[PDB]
Amino acid sequence: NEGFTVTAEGKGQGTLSVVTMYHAKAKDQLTCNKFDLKVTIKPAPETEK
Repeated sequence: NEGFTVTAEGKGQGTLSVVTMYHAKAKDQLTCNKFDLKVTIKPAPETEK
């Protein structure tokens, strides 16, 4: 990403367009979007014992 100079000379007309594409830091985006997933592991008390 750097600046530059455009110099145009002569009869006529045209269109200039400049687009930058890059990696932008995430906007606190959670990869677990749309899902509230909860996992719990616990030893069994005495219900089996």
